[PDB]
Amino acid sequence: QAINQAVNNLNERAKTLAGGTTNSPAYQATLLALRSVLGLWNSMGYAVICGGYTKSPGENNQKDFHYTGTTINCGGSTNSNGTHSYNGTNTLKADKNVSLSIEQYEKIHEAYQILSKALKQAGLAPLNSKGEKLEAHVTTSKYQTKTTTSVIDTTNDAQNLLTQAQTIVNTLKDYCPILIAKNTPSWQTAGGGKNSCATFGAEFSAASDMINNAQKIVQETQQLSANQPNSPSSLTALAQKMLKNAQSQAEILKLANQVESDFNKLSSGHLKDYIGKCDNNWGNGCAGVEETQSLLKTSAADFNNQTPQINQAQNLANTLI
Amino acid sequence: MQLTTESMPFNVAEGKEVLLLVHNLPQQLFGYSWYKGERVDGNRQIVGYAIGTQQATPGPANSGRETIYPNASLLIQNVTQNDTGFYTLQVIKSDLVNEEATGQFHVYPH
Ligand SMILES: [Br-]
Ligand SMILES: [Br-]
Ligand SMILES: [Br-]
Repeated sequence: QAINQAVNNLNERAKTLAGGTTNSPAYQATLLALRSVLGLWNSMGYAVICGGYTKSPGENNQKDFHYTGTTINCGGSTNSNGTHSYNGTNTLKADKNVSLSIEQYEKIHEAYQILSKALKQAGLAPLNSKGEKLEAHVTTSKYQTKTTTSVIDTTNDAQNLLTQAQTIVNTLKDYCPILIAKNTPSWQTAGGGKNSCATFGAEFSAASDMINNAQKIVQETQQLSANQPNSPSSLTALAQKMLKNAQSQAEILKLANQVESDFNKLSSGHLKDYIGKCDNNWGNGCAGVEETQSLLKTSAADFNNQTPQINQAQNLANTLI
Repeated sequence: MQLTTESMPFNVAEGKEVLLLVHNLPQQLFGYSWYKGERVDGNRQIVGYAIGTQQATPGPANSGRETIYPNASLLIQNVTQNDTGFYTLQVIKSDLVNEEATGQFHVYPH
């Protein structure tokens, strides 16, 4: 029964870890990766330059992206003193260290709108669940006047929302578009006119890694769920399960901790004073990262604190074999 | 000061060179584009330059006799009669506000 005692500990910890929310560091780690990317975009997204021609300057490609709230234009620019010009960023070829293309920005806008909608309305599903289904509205404008709205059936499960997150981080980090220059947040009076990966290089790195590690946490949770614990045969089968299951619990806490470390990297530079805040909401994260951060610390420390159970459960298994 | 342009020389012997100087460039810039005509127009862009990549990418009107400089000057060499007339510079500022200036020169023969 001292074995049955450790079995119960492993399960109940695994149930919290894989099926909980408030009290799972796997969950909050995952949520923090997701909410971080959202704040990243709320905090500096508006200053990303987009519109660069793909094929040729002769396309006057141009589109408005709606956040609802505000609208963002790609392609255009402002005429000195007033009016909107239909010639602007679309006048220069798009590439790394210059500009995003309409197509690239619309990938991001779609991901954003989905992340934003999932998190606000359904919430991140417990890692072990297939998730709820929900409908994001993505909305854009053109001239020639045409308004478009895509309604996307989608799910609030970690793997989905993380792909959304990934699409935004990768674009910024692989393409490093220039930021608009000039009230003004610190980084804009300092990085406008210069690529975004020279202002936010560290921050995009940290975000990239949070997505990875969160992804890896999800993997391990799937396969933690795979292994849930009187002859030699039952003593070996459900006992290998113990080793597999404890080894999973540990790795998950390792990654959950690494995410807490990248979050610090994320929020210790130009975004220190902006992500984490809120209140037209552009320019600060408005994403609940502070909430999620303390809860990840708290939960993680609870499990950390229960590391005897896992030490002293792993022995029992090794004893048997 | 508002964005001027100026041609050196204004009257150009066919076969030779002309330099479109640009006065009052703003110091902080996303990029700029030159065009043939009096207007900013995609299909008549001679060349665009992104400060970001210090990289000049030619548009459809480019004849391969143009060199653009980071002070926005445009040099046109081996000028023909058809190069005569108007040219337009669009400067895009770091804050995505633009400015235009139209330039002109005449090319005569021999
Ligand atoms: Br819970
Ligand atoms: Br549209
Ligand atoms: Br907030």
